[PDB]
Amino acid sequence: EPWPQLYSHLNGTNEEVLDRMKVAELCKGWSVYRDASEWANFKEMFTPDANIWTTWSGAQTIDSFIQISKDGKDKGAFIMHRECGTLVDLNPKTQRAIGKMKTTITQRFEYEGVPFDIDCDNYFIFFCLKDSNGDWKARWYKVFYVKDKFVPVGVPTAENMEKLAKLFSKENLEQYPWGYQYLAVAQANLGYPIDKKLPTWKNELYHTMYDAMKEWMEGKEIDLH
Amino acid sequence: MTTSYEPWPQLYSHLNGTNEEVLDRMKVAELCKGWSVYRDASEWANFKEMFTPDANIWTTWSGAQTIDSFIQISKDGKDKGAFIMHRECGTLVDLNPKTQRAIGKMKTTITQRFEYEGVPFDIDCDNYFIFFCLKDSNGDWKARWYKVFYVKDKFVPVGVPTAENMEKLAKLFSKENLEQYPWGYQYLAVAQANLGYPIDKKLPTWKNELYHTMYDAMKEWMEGKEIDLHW
Amino acid sequence: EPWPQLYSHLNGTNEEVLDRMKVAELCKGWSVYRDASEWANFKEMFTPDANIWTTWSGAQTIDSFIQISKDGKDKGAFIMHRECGTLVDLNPKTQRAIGKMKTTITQRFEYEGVPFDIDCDNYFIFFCLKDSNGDWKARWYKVFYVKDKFVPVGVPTAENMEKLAKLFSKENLEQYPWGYQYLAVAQANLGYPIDKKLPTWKNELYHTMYDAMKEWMEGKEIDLHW
Ligand SMILES: [K+]
Repeated sequence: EPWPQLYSHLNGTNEEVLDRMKVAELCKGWSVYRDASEWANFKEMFTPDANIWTTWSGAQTIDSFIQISKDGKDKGAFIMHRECGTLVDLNPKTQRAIGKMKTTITQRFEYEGVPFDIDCDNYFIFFCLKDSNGDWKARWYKVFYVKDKFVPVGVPTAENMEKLAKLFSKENLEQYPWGYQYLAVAQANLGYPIDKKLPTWKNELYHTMYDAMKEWMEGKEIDLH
Repeated sequence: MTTSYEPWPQLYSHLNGTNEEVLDRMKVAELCKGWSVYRDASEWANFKEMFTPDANIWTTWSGAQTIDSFIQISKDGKDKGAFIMHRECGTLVDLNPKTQRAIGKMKTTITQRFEYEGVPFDIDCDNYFIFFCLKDSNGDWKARWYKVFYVKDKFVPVGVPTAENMEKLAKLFSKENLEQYPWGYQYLAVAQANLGYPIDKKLPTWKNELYHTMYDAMKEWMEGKEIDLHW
Repeated sequence: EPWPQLYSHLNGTNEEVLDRMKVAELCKGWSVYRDASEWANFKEMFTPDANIWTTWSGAQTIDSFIQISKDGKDKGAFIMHRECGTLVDLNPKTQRAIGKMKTTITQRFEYEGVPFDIDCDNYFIFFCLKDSNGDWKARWYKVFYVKDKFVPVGVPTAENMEKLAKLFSKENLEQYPWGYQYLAVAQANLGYPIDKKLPTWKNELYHTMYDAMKEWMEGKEIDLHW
């Protein structure tokens, strides 16, 4: 049982419901605003000093992230996020919340003229707090990478099959944590360095992640670097 | 009674309404999403808070269960290699404030990861999770019953396809083995049987007669009646 | 930056949050009710005079959209939607809202005895307003089509790859805007005319669409009949 301490997460008073609604909206802002490059909308999700971790970015502040994202546009980074289940753990005494947003990362790549997707199921974790004005903001963001897969875009062909089986060979896959191996191979081939100390549902960092989430709910200071 | 022409001709509170109705629909919607967020993550305390103490659940591989028996057989399934996840993909609520009854309609994809002869693959099943909700003595929304419409089914390659893997998977997903099961969850049932689970072949789809049975119970629930999904 | 002017979209007053919740529910009604043929539930999403656009129907009234959707059932149209991220831009001064609902359109097809899905990721845009009873209603609906893919249903086979390559040729795909090419091909083969003038994330109509969205938020009249 990774979450034995229960906070406000179902039912509750109207204020608690509304706070959980507002934090869920904040989290979904990643799927809605980042995919569409609605950058003012996106930046409103975060504290001014917020820190983000991604596969290809590693660690970033929020405008570090915004502009390395905008530069992802021209050298062919095409990433989308299907939101598929969002709920919130809320501590009204500390005004702290954890947003748990399940997503599929779907990234569209091209290898030797063949288009394909990599699809990675995961949990985005948003560490949120009310700022001095009563507005929820995300101070930290990190991802549990759960499972991933290769996805053809066109009808398969034996030609394309054997060209792609070369890049997604085992030897290239195992050098990355089980959970985001296909994503890592594909993004490496695009030329990004991979942050390989990212949490999955198989490795050490799982527990590190949940520990941070628990300390966050209790009102404590954390550091996700 | 239910037709495919219009299965839901009587409208309840499902959009707009009073602030109190909106909040009740929000709370029921959250409860439903608890399945995808909490069950996948084995957050069992959070999960159990979704249900009445006596709640009844149906799945393909478990058949009928209580919430307690379902929790137990679930936690044991992850050592038997069961790796099921749920993508939530559209949840709304029908609310009857006169009976304080609600129906949560939660679209999902069941996505289960399997292995066959060293070949990993997913089965993805699009469906409607139906939560039959009521308010308990503390005024909290709780799911008394849960059951699924299994709509459509597909095999999903995890790695790049290979001819070797193509025809070694063809042996398992033969029409012979597929058509033992209702259209809607055939691939899912073949794969879970290969895992050794007994399949409940009596579950609603969008093509069998249990479709009507399901909608009929949903209607009776909205009207405040007692139902029994063991049938 | 496509959305430079900010309206109510996060936090705000309790009334603003509740209005954004009501608009989000309205948008999700497309995936929950249309898929399940809950037509009376679906109809309550729209103003009486609402207009809708899809690839396979083009411009429709809500009443005519419902009728041709019913007619699609025995023409073999089996369309579903996976909702995958919905937020709302709200202007409380005009009581106007834009519902942005990400989805995957997932449509089941058959070609030469082989079944398959087309999956198309997109943004459903609901142009909503509070009506004179204070109910949120959509007056306009149109879609940004972002990207699509072929999806095998069964275990792949050399024969079925062979057969399907005939339908999803590059010559057949190139007739349609990048964003919904596989979807347009498969729906054309179902017998429908395709509306080739829908917004994508690659064509000029993208800007036309966002222009209308901004004018809608300001309380102005728009017309999406292009
Ligand atoms: K969703």
